[PDB]
Amino acid sequence: FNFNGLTGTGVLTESNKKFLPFQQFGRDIADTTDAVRDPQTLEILDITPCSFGGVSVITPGTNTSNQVAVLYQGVNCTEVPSNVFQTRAGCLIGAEYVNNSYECDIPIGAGICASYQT
Amino acid sequence: FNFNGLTGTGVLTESNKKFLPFQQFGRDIADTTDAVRDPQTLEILDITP
Amino acid sequence: PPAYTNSFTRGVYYPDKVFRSSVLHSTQDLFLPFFSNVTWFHAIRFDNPVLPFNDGVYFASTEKSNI
Amino acid sequence: KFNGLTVLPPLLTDEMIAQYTSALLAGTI
Amino acid sequence: WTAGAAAYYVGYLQPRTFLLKYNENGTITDAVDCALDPLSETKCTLKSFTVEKGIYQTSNFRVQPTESIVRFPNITNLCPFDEVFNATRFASVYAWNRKRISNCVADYSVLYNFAPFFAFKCYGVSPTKLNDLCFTN
Amino acid sequence: KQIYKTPPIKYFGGFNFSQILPDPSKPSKRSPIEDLLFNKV
Amino acid sequence: GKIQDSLSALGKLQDVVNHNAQALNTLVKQLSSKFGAISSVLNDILSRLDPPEAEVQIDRLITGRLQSLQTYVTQQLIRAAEIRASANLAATKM
Amino acid sequence: GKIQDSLSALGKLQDVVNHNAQALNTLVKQLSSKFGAISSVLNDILSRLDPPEAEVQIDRLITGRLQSLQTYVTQQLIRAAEIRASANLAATKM
Amino acid sequence: DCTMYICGDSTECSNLLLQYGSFCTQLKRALTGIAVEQDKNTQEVFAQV
Ligand SMILES: *[C@@H]1O[C@H](CO)[C@@H](O[C@@H]2O[C@H](CO)[C@@H](O)[C@H](O)[C@H]2NC(C)=O)[C@H](O)[C@H]1NC(C)=O
Ligand SMILES: *[C@@H]1O[C@H](CO)[C@@H](O[C@@H]2O[C@H](CO)[C@@H](O)[C@H](O)[C@H]2NC(C)=O)[C@H](O)[C@H]1NC(C)=O
Ligand SMILES: *[C@@H]1O[C@H](CO)[C@@H](O[C@@H]2O[C@H](CO)[C@@H](O)[C@H](O)[C@H]2NC(C)=O)[C@H](O)[C@H]1NC(C)=O
Ligand SMILES: *[C@@H]1O[C@H](CO)[C@@H](O[C@@H]2O[C@H](CO)[C@@H](O)[C@H](O)[C@H]2NC(C)=O)[C@H](O)[C@H]1NC(C)=O
Ligand SMILES: *[C@@H]1O[C@H](CO)[C@@H](O)[C@H](O)[C@H]1NC(C)=O
Ligand SMILES: *[C@@H]1O[C@H](CO)[C@@H](O)[C@H](O)[C@H]1NC(C)=O
Ligand SMILES: *[C@@H]1O[C@H](CO)[C@@H](O)[C@H](O)[C@H]1NC(C)=O
Ligand SMILES: *[C@@H]1O[C@H](CO)[C@@H](O)[C@H](O)[C@H]1NC(C)=O
Ligand SMILES: *[C@@H]1O[C@H](CO)[C@@H](O)[C@H](O)[C@H]1NC(C)=O
Repeated sequence: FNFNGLTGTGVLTESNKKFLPFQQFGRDIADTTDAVRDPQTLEILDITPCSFGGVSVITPGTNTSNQVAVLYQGVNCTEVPSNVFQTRAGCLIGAEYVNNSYECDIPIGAGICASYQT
Repeated sequence: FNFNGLTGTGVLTESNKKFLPFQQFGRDIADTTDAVRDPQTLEILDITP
Repeated sequence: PPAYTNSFTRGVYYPDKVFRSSVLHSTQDLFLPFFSNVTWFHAIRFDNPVLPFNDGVYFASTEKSNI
Repeated sequence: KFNGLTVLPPLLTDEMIAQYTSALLAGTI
Repeated sequence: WTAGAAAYYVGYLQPRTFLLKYNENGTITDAVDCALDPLSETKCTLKSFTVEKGIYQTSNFRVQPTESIVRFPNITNLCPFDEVFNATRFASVYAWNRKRISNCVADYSVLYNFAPFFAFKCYGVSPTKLNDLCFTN
Repeated sequence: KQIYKTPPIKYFGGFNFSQILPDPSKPSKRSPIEDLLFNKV
Repeated sequence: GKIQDSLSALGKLQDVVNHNAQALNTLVKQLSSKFGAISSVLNDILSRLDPPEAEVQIDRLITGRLQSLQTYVTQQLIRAAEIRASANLAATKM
Repeated sequence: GKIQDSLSALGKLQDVVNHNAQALNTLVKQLSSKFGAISSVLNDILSRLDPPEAEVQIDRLITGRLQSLQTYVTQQLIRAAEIRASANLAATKM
Repeated sequence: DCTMYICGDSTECSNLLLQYGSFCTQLKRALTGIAVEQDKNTQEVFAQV
């Protein structure tokens, strides 16, 4: 998007902020633009960030297997692009979540683990 | 010494490495030149500090 | 009509004229990507096309004659 | 969240820590 | 006229990161493409060929701008640049002519169609990227 | 302060400490377990 | 029973939260520092300036922000040694 | 007697070796960086450039590599405090 | 994220950042090193049963 000079990237959504007739855009704490006013229609729109985070690969070692599962940290499983499991720590893909319990093997975070169980 | 562009200092000694006919010089782990091939005589020489 | 072929691990070339011993070196250059779709032309009736270049060309051929 | 900054979750939840503490209490008493 | 049976395979090179493995004699025996799936990307991140068990914070990610809008000014006249570029008489340098430009749509196509241009030096901008910025005054 | 030595007999009421005392048949005079410890790093 | 009255103290736990929050708030704020650059935002420069000129500008903004990351990581290592020494004391008392 | 079987563990000792080897391998590799200069070799600069401009290019490389040494020495001091704390624990147990 | 903190979205920047040696990767590694120890700290205090 570009709003009369403001160049950026993000998702545009209906806002609930109220600008003073002379203001064009707003910024949040830490001084980053978080709302704009459309020059043509004069409506206030929020700008939310395009999802991100690190990507890590979980591997048992090529001398055990070549399978792998991937956890996208605090990414919803609907905004990533079998076994898909949503946890409070992110989106876990490639492992099935069970209700049993074993000893930690490969820590995944927040109480969850994984291993090459048959 | 200067070996066709490679500028440096050191002692030249007979090597026991084998370069592939298209390679001029070699580097060691940590990315430093450790062997060259003499452009004129085509012999591989180690460079020690 | 086109006809494709999976190139598994092909077109890996020596990036520079530097000898290296038992060393895993990480380079970044123009390479043909792994497990890709190369195009399998015949040109034999006689129809050879004028192809683009765009960044290099990997060109394989299997011919016992000299054509 | 910020411009490339992220906070990772702990491996142990606070429920699991509470279970270690109750085990120490039950063992001792 | 008459030929045999030709066949050739054509593929195109792309800018990629590889991890090549040179053995003792300086030959390449194996390579890993650091953008294929996930285990070869992990092996190229670690700079190793053996990956022990655990999460390996490999790459990163971030969805991509789908389309692209451009809400701009309303329209307006044109701010006539030919008032300042085609006046019959220019004032001398001790009392130099000044003009403020009001709001308009500023086509710089004109102002290019004038002369062989002995000097054309922008400083805070570049003339190839002049038709996208929007200055206030 | 001082460098202590064990007596030649080396028989302490049964307890057998040969795996932690030096091996006289070695140039280094390490113990059997110390030889493993320097072979892993 | 009197222990609850003394609670309804934990300043040592709030200080850990504060120190990290302050380093993350400072790290983000250091991006609005021209550091000696026409603009303090990247795209503007890399999009209102040629391709060989913007070089100098962005090169000026990279060294400054790279120094910011070195400051941040060095302090996290020094501060993590202090919480580690505290965790060792807590484990020993346990 | 079972102790040998469990050995034939020492990862804490290998980590000390690894951390120093990695800092020495990185310190050397940081010499092949241009830091935004025309070249990365202080002789090649002169060979293809006049002094007035060569002093600037060499000063950039000097600043970059001097920053490398400051990073190296700061980390050795922070890491030496950790091995010192470990040596104090080992002496106390002794 | 070293690349997203410094450059930020821009792609002309990424080729320039690759100049500054590995100053970037070292940073990431140190930060993650502070990540593995923080979970071990907790296990040593509480997981004694
Ligand atoms: C920009 O110009 C347009 C006309 O080209 C103005 O347009 C109309 O806006 C009203 C208000 O929403 C609509 O009800 C009409 O349907 C629009 N006309 C057409 C033909 O679609 C617009 O208001 C101007 N905006 C500004 C900021 O100047
Ligand atoms: C470059 O020219 C020199 C000429 O001196 C070559 O050196 C001679 O090579 C022959 C062939 O092996 C030897 O028999 C002579 O003894 C060499 N001369 C001396 C003085 O030693 C040299 O081989 C040439 N290099 C290449 C790559 O062609
Ligand atoms: C600059 O001014 C001159 C005259 O003021 C313009 O010349 C006129 O051009 C139109 C169309 O080409 C003709 O119909 C007139 O007869 C011309 N006038 C004269 C006196 O010759 C010229 O077009 C202007 N240039 C620009 C770029 O605005
Ligand atoms: C102390 O223990 C060692 C073994 O750890 C004994 O030495 C072994 O004795 C057996 C017979 O009991 C022999 O078969 C082995 O060859 C011996 N090993 C070596 C390295 O010599 C030793 O005899 C024990 N000492 C006493 C006093 O019982
Ligand atoms: C690794 O592979 C070797 C054979 O090459 C095998 O002997 C060994 O058990 C393997 N290690 C593991 C952990 O599977
Ligand atoms: C992901 O989005 C769906 C709605 O599309 C929602 O139901 C779900 O709770 C979300 N998951 C998380 C972890 O927020
Ligand atoms: C695990 O148990 C919960 C109830 O505690 C249940 O809702 C859930 O479906 C169970 N999960 C599976 C995979 O069976
Ligand atoms: C090659 O082509 C086939 C069919 O056109 C397609 O299914 C396959 O995904 C292609 N390979 C790649 C690597 O895209
Ligand atoms: C290539 O390496 C092998 C060992 O892998 C060795 O036996 C052989 O002699 C080498 N070839 C040359 C020409 O040195």
